[PDB]
Amino acid sequence: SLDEKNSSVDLPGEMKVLVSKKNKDGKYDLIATVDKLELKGTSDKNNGSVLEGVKADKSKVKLTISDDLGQTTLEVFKEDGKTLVSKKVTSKDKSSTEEKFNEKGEVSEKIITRADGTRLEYTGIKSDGSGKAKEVLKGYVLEGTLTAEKTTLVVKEGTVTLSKNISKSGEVSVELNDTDSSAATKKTAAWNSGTSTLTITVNSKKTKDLVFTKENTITVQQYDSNGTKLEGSAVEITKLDEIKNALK
Amino acid sequence: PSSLSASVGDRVTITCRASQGISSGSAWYQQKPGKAPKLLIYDVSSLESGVPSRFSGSGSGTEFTLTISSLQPEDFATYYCQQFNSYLLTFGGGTKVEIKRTVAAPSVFIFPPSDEQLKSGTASVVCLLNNFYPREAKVQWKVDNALQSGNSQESVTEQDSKDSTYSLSSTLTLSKADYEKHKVYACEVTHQGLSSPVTKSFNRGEC
Amino acid sequence: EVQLVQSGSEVKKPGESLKISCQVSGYSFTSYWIGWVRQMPGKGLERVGFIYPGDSDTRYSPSFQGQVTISADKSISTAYLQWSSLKASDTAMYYCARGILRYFDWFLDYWGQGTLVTVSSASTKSVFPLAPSSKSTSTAALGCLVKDYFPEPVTVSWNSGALTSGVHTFPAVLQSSGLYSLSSVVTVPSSSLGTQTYICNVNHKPSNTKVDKRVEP
Repeated sequence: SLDEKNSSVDLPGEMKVLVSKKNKDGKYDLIATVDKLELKGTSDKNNGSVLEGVKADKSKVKLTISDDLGQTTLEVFKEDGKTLVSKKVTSKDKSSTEEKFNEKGEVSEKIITRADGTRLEYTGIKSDGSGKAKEVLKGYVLEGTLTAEKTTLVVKEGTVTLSKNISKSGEVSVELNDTDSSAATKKTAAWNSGTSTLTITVNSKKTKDLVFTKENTITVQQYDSNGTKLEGSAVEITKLDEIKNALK
Repeated sequence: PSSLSASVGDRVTITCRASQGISSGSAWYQQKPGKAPKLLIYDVSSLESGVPSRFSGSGSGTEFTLTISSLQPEDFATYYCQQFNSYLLTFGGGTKVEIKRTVAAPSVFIFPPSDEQLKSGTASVVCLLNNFYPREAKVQWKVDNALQSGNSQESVTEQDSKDSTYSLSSTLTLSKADYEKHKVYACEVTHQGLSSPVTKSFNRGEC
Repeated sequence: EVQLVQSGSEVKKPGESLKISCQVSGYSFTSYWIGWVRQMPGKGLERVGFIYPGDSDTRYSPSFQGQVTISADKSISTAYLQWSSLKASDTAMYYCARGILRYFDWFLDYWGQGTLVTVSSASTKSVFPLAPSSKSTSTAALGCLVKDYFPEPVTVSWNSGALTSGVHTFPAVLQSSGLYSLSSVVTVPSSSLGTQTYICNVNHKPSNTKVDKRVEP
């Protein structure tokens, strides 16, 4: 217990740093506890805005708090304090990217947790930027693989291949391919870059319309019996089978 | 690159602006003349071990900042900035910090080509600007009638460790033939420490 | 204490193949990365390539892939940078350093002292110390014009290391002939002339040619 009167701002990550209310040399000193560990440090500020530590594994810990209290950057290092093992960057809005590292410092794993709670798990990340990917959603899981170019998550029902492609940077594009030649059931879609909507057109009749929200969900507002107007209203998809039925 | 004029005790903050900014962090180095660069800052606040506390590094996004609380003499070097952007590769172009002193004037001296060298068909006229400040100084060459542009070659000393002066050496060269069809070789210097352009001249063959 | 000791300076001609070493000591040669940096004269730094000795994982800067070759040797803790056929543009100082791999690039923890690499079709040549000489009215200045030599290193003194104050041995310059030219000057009081002999002591090791020239008015 450093102090209880001259001290405890409990944010942005699930952590509380104890700013002082000066130290021996003009810099407010601040302390935080992270998983049974005491991280001590100093700062020219008096609002929480770096912390060192040493694990019983001889390792090194360096928690960083931004100068506006909007991020934590909890870094765990090897015994030299330069080669890192695990760097988790949590943000204020509960969005975070956690990473693990190999002996040569390359990224082994990477888990991007969005604000809305949806995850994006990367495993077996090769030295080239590739590996096995998966996306944990609200009510279902998507699966795919990774190349450094794009993150590719694919859903197939029979001949149809629904590919959801993610830019390196966050942008989302969707593709659809069908191997049927029957123009009576050749499921063909046309992406919309603006409204972020995929629009199936089966047998020259638009049969449904699939939006991808900025909140990472999938909607279904089917068209009329002639493919001329939207009938009913959009329903959020909660199970994966309901997506295969969208291609069915 | 760029240069900077500061005295001891001053506070300096070097800014490092990225073109296309996704950086994840930055690093800084210090290179003195003829020496291996030294790691000051990594992971924008480091410090590297063995660096005085007067060195601090911060920044965010595309813009990174190195700061020295108060300059010391040993802190006078070139400073580079390394961003971890996908962009590559060379470095920040570099920023050199020079010592600020009272404006001194160049003592100017002109040397005619030696007779021995004239045997060898090469005539090398040397003009000298000695122990001045600041480094900015333009040396114009005047062969008796005309002003010359593309035959000079300048070369400057490093900032003198004692008196923070500079010294330049303009070296007009031409062939013995071209040399022996003109009489007057003059060297006009302009510099802030001079109230008017100093010219030193000589005539071909008047000892 | 960690030390990175590179091989000596090298002078080569367009076409020749070159190897450069870097012997690390003071840490586990395999547990980290080793790399090279190109600093062309009076310019900034250039990441060229890095390897990981634990599995000999080599990665090259795109400006070099196909042009240069990096290797290492665990048994001696040495790293290597080599060319198949040197070009004139390769003339630079090359540093060897320890990288730490921040997602795309390495920041460089420890550095070696070398290594100077001159590359020219020029042939080893001798200095020509000629004499720029006094005088004028009056505080005087004289020097030596060390011209048309090769390669870069020359050592210039005044009066066998006695005369030091007011000496300015300028940086070399590369002439269009491919030969380095240089001038060393010294300031002296005008009243000391004739009563004090002044000589410059030149030394050009790549030809072992010593030239002591006396400069007089």
